[PDB]
Amino acid sequence: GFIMEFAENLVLRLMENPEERDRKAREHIYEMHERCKKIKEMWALPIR
Amino acid sequence: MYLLIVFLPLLGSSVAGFFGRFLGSEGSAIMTTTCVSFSSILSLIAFYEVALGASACYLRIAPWISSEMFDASWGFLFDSLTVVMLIVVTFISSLVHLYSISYMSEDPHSPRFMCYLSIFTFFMLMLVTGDNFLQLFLGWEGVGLASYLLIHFWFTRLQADKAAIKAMLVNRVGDFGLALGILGCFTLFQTVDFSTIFACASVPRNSWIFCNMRLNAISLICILLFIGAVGKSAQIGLHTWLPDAMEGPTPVSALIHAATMVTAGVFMIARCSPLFEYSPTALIVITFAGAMTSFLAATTGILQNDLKRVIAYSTCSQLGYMIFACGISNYSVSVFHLMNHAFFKALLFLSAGSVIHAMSDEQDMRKMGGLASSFPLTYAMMLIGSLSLIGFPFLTGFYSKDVILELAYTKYTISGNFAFWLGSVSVLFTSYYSFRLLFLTFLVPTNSFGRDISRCHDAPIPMAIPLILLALGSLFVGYLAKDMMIGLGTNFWANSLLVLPKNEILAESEFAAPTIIKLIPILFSTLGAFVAYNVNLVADQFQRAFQTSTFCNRLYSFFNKRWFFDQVLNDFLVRSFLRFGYEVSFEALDKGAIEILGPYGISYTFRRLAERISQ
Amino acid sequence: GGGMETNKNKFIEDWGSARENLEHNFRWTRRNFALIGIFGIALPIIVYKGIVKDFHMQDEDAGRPHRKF
Amino acid sequence: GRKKGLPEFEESAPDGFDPENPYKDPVAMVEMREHIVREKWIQIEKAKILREKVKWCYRVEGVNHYQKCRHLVQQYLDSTRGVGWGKDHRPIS
Amino acid sequence: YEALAWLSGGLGFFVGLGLLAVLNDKASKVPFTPRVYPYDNLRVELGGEP
Amino acid sequence: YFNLSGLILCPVLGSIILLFIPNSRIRLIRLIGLCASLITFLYSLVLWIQFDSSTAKFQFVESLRWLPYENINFYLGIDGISLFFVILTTFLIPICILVGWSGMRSYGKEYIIAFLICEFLMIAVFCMLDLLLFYVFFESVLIPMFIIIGVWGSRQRKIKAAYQFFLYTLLGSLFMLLAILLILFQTGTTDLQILLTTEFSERRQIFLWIAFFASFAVKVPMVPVHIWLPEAHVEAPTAGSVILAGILLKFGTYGFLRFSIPMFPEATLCFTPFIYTLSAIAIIYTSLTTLRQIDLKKIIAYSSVAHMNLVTIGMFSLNIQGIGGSILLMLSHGLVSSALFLCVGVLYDRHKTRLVRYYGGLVSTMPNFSTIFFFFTLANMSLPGTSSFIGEFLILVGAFQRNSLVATLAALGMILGAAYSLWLYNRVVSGNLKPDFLHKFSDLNGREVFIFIPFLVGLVWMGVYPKVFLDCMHTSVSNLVQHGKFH
Amino acid sequence: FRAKVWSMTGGPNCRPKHWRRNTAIAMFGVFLVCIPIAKLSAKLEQRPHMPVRPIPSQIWCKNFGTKDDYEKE
Amino acid sequence: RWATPGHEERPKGYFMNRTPPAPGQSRKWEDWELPCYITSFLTIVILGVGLNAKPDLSIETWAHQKALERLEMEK
Ligand SMILES: CCCCCCCCCCCCCCCCCC(=O)O[C@@H](COC(=O)CCCCCCCCCCCCCCC)COP(=O)(O)OCC[N+](C)(C)C
Ligand SMILES: CCCCCCCCCCCCCCCCCCCC(=O)O[C@H](COC(=O)CCCCCCCCCCCCCC)COP(=O)(O)OCCN
Repeated sequence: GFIMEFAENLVLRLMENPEERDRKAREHIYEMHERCKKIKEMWALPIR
Repeated sequence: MYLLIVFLPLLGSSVAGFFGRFLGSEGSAIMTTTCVSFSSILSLIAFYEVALGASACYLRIAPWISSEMFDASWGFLFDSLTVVMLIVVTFISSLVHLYSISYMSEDPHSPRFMCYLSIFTFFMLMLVTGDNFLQLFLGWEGVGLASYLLIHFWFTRLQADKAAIKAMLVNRVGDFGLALGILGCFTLFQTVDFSTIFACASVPRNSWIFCNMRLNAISLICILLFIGAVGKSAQIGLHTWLPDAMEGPTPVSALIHAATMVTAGVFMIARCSPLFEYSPTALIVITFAGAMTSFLAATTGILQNDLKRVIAYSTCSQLGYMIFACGISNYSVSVFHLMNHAFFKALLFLSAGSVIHAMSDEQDMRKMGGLASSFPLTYAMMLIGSLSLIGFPFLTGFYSKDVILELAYTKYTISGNFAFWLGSVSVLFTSYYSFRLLFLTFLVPTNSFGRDISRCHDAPIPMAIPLILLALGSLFVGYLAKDMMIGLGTNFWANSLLVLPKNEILAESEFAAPTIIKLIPILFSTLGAFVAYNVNLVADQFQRAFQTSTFCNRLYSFFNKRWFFDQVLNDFLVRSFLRFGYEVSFEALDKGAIEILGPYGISYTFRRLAERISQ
Repeated sequence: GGGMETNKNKFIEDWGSARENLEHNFRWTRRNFALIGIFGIALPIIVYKGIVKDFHMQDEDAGRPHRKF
Repeated sequence: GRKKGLPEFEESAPDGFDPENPYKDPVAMVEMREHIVREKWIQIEKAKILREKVKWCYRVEGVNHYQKCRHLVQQYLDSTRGVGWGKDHRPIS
Repeated sequence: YEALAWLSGGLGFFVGLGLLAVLNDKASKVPFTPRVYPYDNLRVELGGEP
Repeated sequence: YFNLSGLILCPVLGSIILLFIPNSRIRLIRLIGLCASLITFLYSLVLWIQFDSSTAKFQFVESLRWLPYENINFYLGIDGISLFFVILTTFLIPICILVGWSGMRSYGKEYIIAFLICEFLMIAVFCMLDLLLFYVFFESVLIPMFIIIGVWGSRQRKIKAAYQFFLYTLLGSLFMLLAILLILFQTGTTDLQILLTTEFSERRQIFLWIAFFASFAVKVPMVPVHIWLPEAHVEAPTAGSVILAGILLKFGTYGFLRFSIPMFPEATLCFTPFIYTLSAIAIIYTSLTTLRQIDLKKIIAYSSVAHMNLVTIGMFSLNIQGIGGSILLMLSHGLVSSALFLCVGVLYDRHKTRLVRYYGGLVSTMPNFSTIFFFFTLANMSLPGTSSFIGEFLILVGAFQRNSLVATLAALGMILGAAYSLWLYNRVVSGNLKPDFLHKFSDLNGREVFIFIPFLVGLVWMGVYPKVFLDCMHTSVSNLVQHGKFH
Repeated sequence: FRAKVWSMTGGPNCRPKHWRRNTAIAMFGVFLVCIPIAKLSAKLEQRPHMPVRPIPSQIWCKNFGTKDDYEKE
Repeated sequence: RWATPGHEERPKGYFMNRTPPAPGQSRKWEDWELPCYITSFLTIVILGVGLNAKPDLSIETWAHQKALERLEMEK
């Protein structure tokens, strides 16, 4: 073999799926922003 | 092949410096000089294949700063203008390398010297071959760095240390303008390369918003570039360094003080020719500054009584002349005088060093008398060099000084007439102190000591071959280059040097000559010869020593201390800066004033408030 | 002659560890007030005014109204 | 875990972003923000390629470059009006 | 401080001799006429429009 | 699957193993500490291989719950900027171990505990997207630096030096904490991705920007508050003092990039002249203060102050090239200042004077140290061909494109940089040799010679070819500059 | 005391016995590493101009007279 | 003086001031040297065949290909 065959493949298996990363970030943003309003309404409750 | 022109001196310097213990004081001397001579041969080949075989060579190695639309690359511009300076730098560098091996045979730290010289050669090759402002800026800063290192060759020497430090600061303050210039021209073109701004450099016509008030854009850029060239050409602004720069070794001074770093500031203008011609305002102030510096140096050199000090002022006068040549859009005489100067002042520097180190290392005019018949070789050499310096009719220096003065006379602008007057009156001064140098030494009764004359040893052969080569050059090069490059529209420059249709006064600088002004600087030269001979050989009973009451000793001090620039500038700028960096910033800003919040400012505050709270 | 450390001269020790603590000297004096009022409140104000003036002049050339800042 | 080729994210437009209420769909606002730079870099790169066009034009024509590159000089000068984030004349994107 | 007094005179000579070059007005003393080129002073080869 | 969790766990394992090692086994303590540090460095380097410099979103993220309702939680990750800081943090610490290698017998194992603790502590700062926990780890570095300055300080006056470095930091820290509380109570969470997408009030923007500036103007030395750095920095051990200017100085300046510029788009524009008028006069005043200095350590610290005040100008000048140049200058400064303090500390570990008056003519001896010192002075001298010049040229370009006045004052900084650093070089290692004080002295042995090798190679590499550094983060800088506005 | 300090660039009067042997190696060392500089440059030096007369650089170069047009860069 | 042999048996000074031992034995490498050296080699190899193995994906080459296929659409 040669260093390209032993390096390119390892790098491209270590990159780990850029599109799925963006998708996961998107639903994480949506889910945590939805939870944010729930937390705000939790704090809005009066003591009595 | 073209990469070998630049990288071989760097490789030789690196290997010599890294393995200066593996190679003796002569191994590095014969190795680095051989590499530099190979580079010189390569430069000659490139000159044959480019200057005559007119086809410029272009290349790009790798992107240096690959940011957004700020493409910086390691490419070089092997252009017709550039290759002439390739010849100029390589030939003189190789000759200086051959010169130094004889001089440095006694100086212990030999290999470090050729290491520094090759570093300088590599840096200035990178500068002249460069095609980007920032990539030219590395050469611009490296020339100053090598200048500092070479003047600082004597770490024990206290004067050399202070001279080197002051030279670095003044050169930094000088090229401040050029450094501002790179990004000044970038904010209008969004690029830094040369070929993409010389294509369209006349289109912008807007203004800017500077610190105080709105001014022009192109004119401001050219002004900044000229201020940058001031630091590396010892102009009126900052020329405190060159007169005090000859505190180091001699062979380098033939290369740094009068041959090549001389060419940096003028080559700044020469390379960016289609930028200054579209900024007429900058050209006029450039002409004023050049004429003022030339006259100032020419009248400066006459009083001084040292070999190296006076010729430094001659170099500064030639700097002023060349800056004016670059200030009237007549860049042809600028580069022609550059090529001549690199011959007939490097030759004089080698001759001065030869007569200095062969006479028990003494450089003086008051003490050393006459020993011309003791050795005719290097005196014949220096006589030829001086004859070129005055520009005796039908010599190498005449073909430059005559044409540059005629060009000064022809242009009727408010700066052309004033600067022509200043150059005409400076010809008398230069022909006076050149012959003063020729007379106070070698043509007077010997006033030296009786021990040094006995210990006399002529110039060794290896150091005399560079002198022979320079003498052969600066007697035929003027005649050979008069027609081929200043010949009313010679077709070898191509895009290297561009002259606008409007400000092109060359044909009427020769066919409209009144013949009462063209041959007048020879008249001032012969008058200076007469007065110098009379004062310094026969009529010296009262014309030499003036023991009057007042206004005559102070006249002596005014020009000896060079207009008190080293006094007024020091005390009023750097002494004040050093005073107020300790008694202002360290007193009423950080330490003492706002330190009322640190130790002893609030610590004692809580030694009373907290105490009276338990009770 | 086997000490790698410096001799620590007495006359140099005071010079060294005297400028390190200048709070006692720089407390209340006439020249201090002038220096502070001319180089810590004066110059910063002048340069700030220069910068905002430059921004205003840049805005005017483009034509957009100047921001309050 | 990628293909060996150059990535392609999206080119047409982000549908979620509405200019009238920029902060209404936080999920789609970041898409608009990244799309702005991914489309401005295209203009920056085409400015660079036309710069090299001009540079090689000046490097080939010779002394007649004041009459055989004006069609590209006008294509450069107008391309610097709204390129990147470099001068206070921001492009109207 | 006496050096500054000599400094003013030293630069005063330069600017003073610079003003004297304005008092003679060599611009109007040209023995020839401004240079003229064909094709609107070479308009096509200096810019403008083809 | 070399994720960020292991990069933080490895120093923790190194510290934990060192805790239960007897003091007698001095052979094993240094070996295992250095091995842990080098494994951490390699684990940081391998991240650069799999960085994927294409996406605008964040790289490998680790989420660990911190509150019962997942309101705010440990959320790791790098985008394009903190990656290089993580690499340089992981690289500086093994140099810290190596420089303090010979005298480890007196230091004991507690010396490596503090350094490894601070190691993973600063690792957890740069890759921390959650805003509040970024403050928890942002001020967590107080204890290790406090201990390093105090326990192993050079002179006895270290007691007063540490108090300033602590209290000045706490004041701004709590001022920032109040702003964090205001943001959390208003928005609801502190996650960075969400909090960047919240419409703020202009009146609220200015107050919160000021509150962040309360502390971030202390980490980067500003005009009102810069006294702590020299006093608390000359009086620290060389191995410890080399990261006060190495990573402890880049928190606030980098904190501006991540939590101020994209956070408050409409407030930085309104406060731009104030930052200009602070930094431009800082680069002048501090540089002038540098000239009239005698201690060898303080001059380098003042030069570092000037460099940080210069990079602050280029950071707040929002340009695609200004911010990139700011990051390049910060990395280059982290290299060069670290190298300079090692260079001036190797002199102290042999003679213990810290005075330029005693030093002189050190070229006639120890020439290798003289060559290294000259190279690093040139790097601090701001010469093209070194990584610094790439650093401040982009700063000047970004500043001039926005404001013409600020660029001239900033370049006055690199003009004045030739007044103190070159003077120090010629006054320390190029003067007249004096045998009265420096009776005897050696040269650099194999340890400090190898210490400067990575510094030299990285310096040259990032100076002559800074493409890879700019290549890896052009997307992130573009995303940061274009925020809030849509034109 | 000069013999004690290494002086990596060579001592003041450093004169090794076999300095000629080292110089021969050093000169040979420059030449052998100079070839990659020359060989790697052969893929460079783009000069679209054609000289009026033949130069001697046609043997190792071919980047002349080929880059004529500027519409496909 | 270009023909006489040099008057030096050995280059003056000691490399890193480490006195060479008696002839025949090795240098007796120190504890820190081996891990530091192997880590330097690992750093060199990772930055050599890792940096020149990462695919060139960025905002520069993607924009380059996109603008090369988008500037050609002038019609
Ligand atoms: C703009 C920055 C560019 C990069 C910086 C490197 C440029 C060169 C900078 C170093 C130049 C040499 C300065 C060394 C210090 C000078 C004073 C000194 O310490 O001298 C030492 C060091 O001597 C040297 O000069 C060594 C020079 C080594 C530098 C060679 C490398 C220069 C070329 C590299 C440039 C980079 C190439 C491009 C890389 C891609 C010993 O000299 P001696 O002759 O032995 O005298 C000492 C007295 N006594 C014998 C009694 C001890
Ligand atoms: C005294 C003995 C010292 C031994 C050191 C070597 C001896 C020579 C020393 C001279 C200085 C040389 C320094 C290297 C200069 C390299 C300049 C070009 C580098 C470059 O930009 O190209 C990169 C090459 O990758 C690479 O492979 C670069 C590998 C460089 C390894 C250097 C390791 C230093 C580690 C320091 C870490 C410091 C961290 C600070 C943050 C990739 O470029 P590309 O993206 O275009 O790829 C192309 C894909 N088409």
